[PDB]
Amino acid sequence: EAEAKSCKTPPDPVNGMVHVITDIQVGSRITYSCTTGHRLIGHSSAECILSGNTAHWSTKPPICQRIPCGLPPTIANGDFISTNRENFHYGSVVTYRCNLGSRGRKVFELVGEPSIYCTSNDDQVGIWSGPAPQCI
Repeated sequence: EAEAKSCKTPPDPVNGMVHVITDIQVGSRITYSCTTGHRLIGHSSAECILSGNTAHWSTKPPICQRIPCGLPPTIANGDFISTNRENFHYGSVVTYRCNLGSRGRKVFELVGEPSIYCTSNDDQVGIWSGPAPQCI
């Protein structure tokens, strides 16, 4: 080189990997992304600007907030188990079931998708897969 000044290589932050496409120095542009299943904080798009002393990205180190998911759609009569209990965040899987008096008994049975898990399909909110399970 000779003179251009680089806005410092963007260090892979909270899970979100940076995409150093063109370069990193002045004029150069890249793109950040919190992989799959993660909300990107700040701005993915960035351009290496320069005030005078040192080159810096017009944006700022993008973060990555974990997509929070609430409780899974509880089916009538059907119970709830698995890892999930209260500390719901994302990905957590839950196994459905159905009443049985108190210790197993021919009284309603789970049918279809006996298990689900946290996911995303509308930003935050933390929408699961679907309340398909049903007692019969």
